[PDB]
Amino acid sequence: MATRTQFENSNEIGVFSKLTNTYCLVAVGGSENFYSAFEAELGDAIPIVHTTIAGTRIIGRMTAGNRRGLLVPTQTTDQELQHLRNSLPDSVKIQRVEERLSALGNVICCNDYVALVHPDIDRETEELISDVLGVEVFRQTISGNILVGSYCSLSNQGGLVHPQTSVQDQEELSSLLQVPLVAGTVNRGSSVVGAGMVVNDYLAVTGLDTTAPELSVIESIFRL
Repeated sequence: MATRTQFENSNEIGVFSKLTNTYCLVAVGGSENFYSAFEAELGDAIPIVHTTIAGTRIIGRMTAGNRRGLLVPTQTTDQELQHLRNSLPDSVKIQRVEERLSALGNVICCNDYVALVHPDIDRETEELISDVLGVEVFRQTISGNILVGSYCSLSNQGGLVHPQTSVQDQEELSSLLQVPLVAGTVNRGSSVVGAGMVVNDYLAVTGLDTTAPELSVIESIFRL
C-alpha cells in the first residue's frame, strides 16, 4: 500500500530514504514514527539499512540505485561503504561515482529497466551507470528540468512526473521507460515528486501532507 510519514516535520521522504525492490536505506537519526512507516509494511521482507552518506543524513538525494546496484558519491566514507556492503544483499553492486553536476539522487532517475540521467553527463559516466545498474540509460529532461531524479518518481509499475510535463513528453517517456507515466504533484502541490516520496513495486511512502487526490493518483499509477 501507500503510507504517509515525515522525517521530523519534513514531508520530503525521498530526501531521507531510498527504496528499491530488494532493499531500503533510511537516514541514521530518524524517529520511530518515520522508521515504522517502512518496518510496518516491509517487515522482515527486505533489509532496512540505516546509514549516512558522506557524513550527511540526506541519503535519498545523495544516492541512486535499484535492485541490482547502488551508486554513491566519491565522498562516501569507507566506513559507510563497508557498512552498506555488509547490510545489503550480495547481488547488489555498490559503486562510487564521480560526478559534480548535482547530488546523485537528483541527476539519476531509475527503475530496474531504464534510467534517465542529467543531460550534461559525460559518456564515461553514463556507461558506468548503465553498467552498475544493468540498465539502459538515456539523457533526458523532465519538463525542461535537468535534475531528472528530482522531478520523477519511478517504479517498474508506473511513474509520476513534473505536473507541467506536456502530454507529448509523457507519452514519449512512458514508451521510453516502459511504464505508464502521469504528470502530478505530491505533498500538497509540490512538483518535486522525486524528492517528496519513495516507491517500489509494492510500497509507496510519501509525506503526511499528500492530499487525498494525490494519494489516489499514487496508488493508482504505481498500482498499489
